[PDB]
Amino acid sequence: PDSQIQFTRHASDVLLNLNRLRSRDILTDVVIVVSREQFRAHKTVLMACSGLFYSIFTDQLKRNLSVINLDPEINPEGFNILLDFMYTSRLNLREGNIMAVMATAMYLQMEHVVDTCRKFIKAS
Amino acid sequence: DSQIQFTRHASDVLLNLNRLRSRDILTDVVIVVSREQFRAHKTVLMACSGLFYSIFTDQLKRNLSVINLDPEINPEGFNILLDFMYTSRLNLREGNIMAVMATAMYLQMEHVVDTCRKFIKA
Amino acid sequence: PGGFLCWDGRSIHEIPR
Amino acid sequence: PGGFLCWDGRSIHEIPR
Ligand code: NA
Repeated sequence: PDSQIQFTRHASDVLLNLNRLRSRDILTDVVIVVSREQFRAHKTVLMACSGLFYSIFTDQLKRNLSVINLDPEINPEGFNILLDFMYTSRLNLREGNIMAVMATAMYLQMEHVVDTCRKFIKAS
Repeated sequence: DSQIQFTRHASDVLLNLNRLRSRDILTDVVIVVSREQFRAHKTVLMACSGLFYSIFTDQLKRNLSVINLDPEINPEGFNILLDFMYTSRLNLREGNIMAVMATAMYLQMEHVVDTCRKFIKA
Repeated sequence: PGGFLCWDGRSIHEIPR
Repeated sequence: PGGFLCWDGRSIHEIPR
């Protein structure tokens, strides 16, 4: 007969490794500019987690762009929280930044994160 | 402070990378295995394989878009491991486990090699 | 009064086939 | 003579910090 082995922590090991590559600046293929700050990253991971990035890099005219400039209303700390979440599965929230996180998540079109922020606010 | 860990996040990200690969989106390297070409993402290859990690960290090979593997390597075996990289599922037959193991050995996928090693005993 | 939550719900959009 | 295994040990190398 046939056989199969499912490695249950494989995806998590891949994601850790993608983050290690990011932290060392290896194979990063885009810089996200958020006002005065810059975040180096992998297009594939951004696409995987965000509707906005997915749309941006699915566009033929913008596929091979290496710098993406976000709306200047977006705060860098909020984008960093969400970038860290994309690469770690961990969403860090304080009461002092959840509106900023939520607002950023709405702009990036990360609806599951938006909804988690919604539910946190109801449990204040 | 508060923290939320999303336990299926990595699995969702991996599924989405595989969906991108199936549609040939942002694939950036062709792996040649005898007469067969496999399109993939360098980042996923590096994350799963010691050899690809070494190839794509090499200054002389970082910006190459085609990699030719050793011509002894099986295409079916490489395909089984490529599927595993993007899905976490290693499909094995008794007819191809040695090819898979051999290919895993060549790609420096030691945890996969050792998993096959345990089965051959059982 | 902080907390740590492990949550198994979907976290991100699904890219279609 | 056929099996499906779910295994929770590390699957791949760890890229160092
Ligand atoms: Na080579």
